[PDB]
Amino acid sequence: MATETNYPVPYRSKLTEPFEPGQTLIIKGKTAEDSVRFTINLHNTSADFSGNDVPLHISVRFDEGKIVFNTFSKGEWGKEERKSNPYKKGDDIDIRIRAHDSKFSISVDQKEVKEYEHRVPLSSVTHFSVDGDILITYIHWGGKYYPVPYESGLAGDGLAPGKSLLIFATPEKKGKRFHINLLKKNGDIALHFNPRFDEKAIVRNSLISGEWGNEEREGKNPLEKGIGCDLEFRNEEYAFQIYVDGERFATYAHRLDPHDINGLQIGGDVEVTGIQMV
Ligand SMILES: CC(=O)N[C@@H]1[C@@H](O)[C@H](O[C@@H]2O[C@H](CO)[C@H](O)[C@H](O)[C@H]2O)[C@@H](CO)O[C@H]1O
Repeated sequence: MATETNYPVPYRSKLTEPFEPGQTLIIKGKTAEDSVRFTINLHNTSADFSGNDVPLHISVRFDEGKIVFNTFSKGEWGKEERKSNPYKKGDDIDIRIRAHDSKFSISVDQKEVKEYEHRVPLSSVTHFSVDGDILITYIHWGGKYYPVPYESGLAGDGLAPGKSLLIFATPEKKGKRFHINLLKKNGDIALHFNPRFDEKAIVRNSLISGEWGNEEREGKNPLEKGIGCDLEFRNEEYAFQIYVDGERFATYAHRLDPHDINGLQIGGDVEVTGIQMV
């Protein structure tokens, strides 16, 4: 045991509403040199009956060196399904579970590793728990099926200074490029974020009164076809701080007065699984 703060195990959370197709559950944490295993469960129960059905049990085992999936229903477990555990005792873990109408899609380190077909109703999932040799650093459930091209207004204050736009996406395995535009009311694009795999660069520019600006590239593309990524756009005093998978990828000096950035567009060869203003 080391440090508590938030998300101490055993962690138990009652969902506000049913886990529905299109939603994702993200669990990040750290393990220790002596961690043996930890579990993640999507379980039934109305309030806290404890002992009901378990519509997806995930066991990450360091001893066995495998990630094991199973279901518990009507008082009994089914046959386990296994995949290799890419993690060594220690080092951080990143597990993501996305619900679909016929299965759960599980990713480890943002890489799809398992398609678990529903064995019992997904609607039975009313709670999720995490326990074992793990220190939880981040837990989030939400998202939906975002259609792309995508377009929407941003809150009432939009991407204002001191705030950040968080986007969870996966560039398509056979995609060439995709883009994310942060714009103003008149249609000017404050920031154009455009990953181009066929050019091995991410282009950043601004569209002002119908004309494209300079264009800032270079900085080694941190994205990869078919792998999930967490993109963060932090609106700061002098520039947008662009983070990719937790690391600052670049800075982009404001060319348009910040403030009043309440427009978002996403297009190209990409799948979007979550968008949030933090
Ligand atoms: C469909 C569309 O308008 N796409 C444009 C991109 O073509 C454009 O890329 C730049 O294009 C110019 C020529 O017009 C030149 O080739 C640059 O090297 C290239 O980066 C991009 C940036 O202006 O804006 C998109 O909207």
